[PDB]
Amino acid sequence: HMSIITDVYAREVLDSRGNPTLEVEVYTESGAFGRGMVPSGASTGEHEAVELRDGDKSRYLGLGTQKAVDNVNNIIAKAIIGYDVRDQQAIDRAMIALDGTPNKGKLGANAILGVSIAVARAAADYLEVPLYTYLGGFNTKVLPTPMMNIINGGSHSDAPIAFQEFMIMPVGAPTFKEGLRWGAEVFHALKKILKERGLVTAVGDEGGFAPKFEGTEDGVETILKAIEAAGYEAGENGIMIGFDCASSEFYDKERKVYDYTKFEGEGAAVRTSAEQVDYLEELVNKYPIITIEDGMDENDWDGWKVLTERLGARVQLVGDDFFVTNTEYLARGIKENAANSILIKVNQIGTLTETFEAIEMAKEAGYTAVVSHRSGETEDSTIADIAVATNAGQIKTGSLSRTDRIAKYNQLLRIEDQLGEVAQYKGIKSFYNLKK
Repeated sequence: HMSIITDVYAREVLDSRGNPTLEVEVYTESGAFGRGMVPSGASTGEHEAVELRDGDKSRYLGLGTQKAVDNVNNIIAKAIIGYDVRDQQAIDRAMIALDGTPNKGKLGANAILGVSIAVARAAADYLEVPLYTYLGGFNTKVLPTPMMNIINGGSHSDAPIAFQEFMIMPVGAPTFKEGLRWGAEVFHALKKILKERGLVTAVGDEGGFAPKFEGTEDGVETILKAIEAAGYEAGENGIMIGFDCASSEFYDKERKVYDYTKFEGEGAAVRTSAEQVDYLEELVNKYPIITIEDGMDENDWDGWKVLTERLGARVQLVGDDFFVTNTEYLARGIKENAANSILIKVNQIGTLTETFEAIEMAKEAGYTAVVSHRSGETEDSTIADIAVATNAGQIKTGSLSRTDRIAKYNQLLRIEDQLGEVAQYKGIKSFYNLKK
């Protein structure tokens, strides 16, 4: 009776932006314990599982999570207490059924995920094994190649830049520990460069800069300078570059065009899907770009197909809002040859079970799974363990400042350290979707 869940308790806490979220605590009869904190996205995909907010404009601007917390304590708890802490799938399924809606809108995806994660961590604690081992079994070894959101554009930046994120990726590093150092050193060299230019070195939600660049090319060219300044190569043997275009954010839903004037000021390109592909292609041709996320709009299936046809053999194409970590959508992307990669955000779908189903479905189509943070993060580092548990090979968990990002990198350092000689780092070979 030691392994039986005796307590499931949620409380309201704050994410890395100072907005409410929640965490759940799970205890077994034996006293094994797990805590699950939930992240939150800024701009959420139209098709994401529902994150339940209170909507009370007198508390936290209506962003309270006390309703979700109540749901955990008064509904989910009664249903889950009594399960063996190790019956992850059964528990995730029970919560899905208990909610009864496809988008988890009754109990809230954040309520459900908090329990889902807390239960798993409690089970790992109960078995006295690392979380990546509990989740993945014995054959966990691959530290993920990180893509690091070093420069920001899009809505929040005031530079004339449409793309939300510009990342660097230490594909040439021998270990994760060294890749991490590479990234940090380039980050710090970038800061120095920005100061010398008289640009702002304060950071955005994910710990990167949003400097007033001349535009997209200036940003990318500035990153390459930082890379060289730090003493690294720009290419497959060193550090490569990637985008999160977040094109749904400037996709004119009515004109169904990609309106750059939105972020790059009037007189900027307005592109059709075709012209959108051409643009991305020009950039891939110009620079050492290894990956592009949401180059097309979450619902521009035709555009995705074309893009994947044109670039999918040269460049990784990651569906984020396109797939919302949902096997229903990924299964279709696969059938219709759209994208060759999926960004995995656990709170887009809401259970570890469904998250792991998405990761497995991806692998089996030859797609990479890039485990991701959200813009609103916590001190939790579960996605580091998910990345290694599944030997995913890649992770997107932020720039090299802010503990909401660094906590994941630190956890990956611990995991690499505990794995010792078994630890692997695939670098450029992470991209089995490009036959590397």
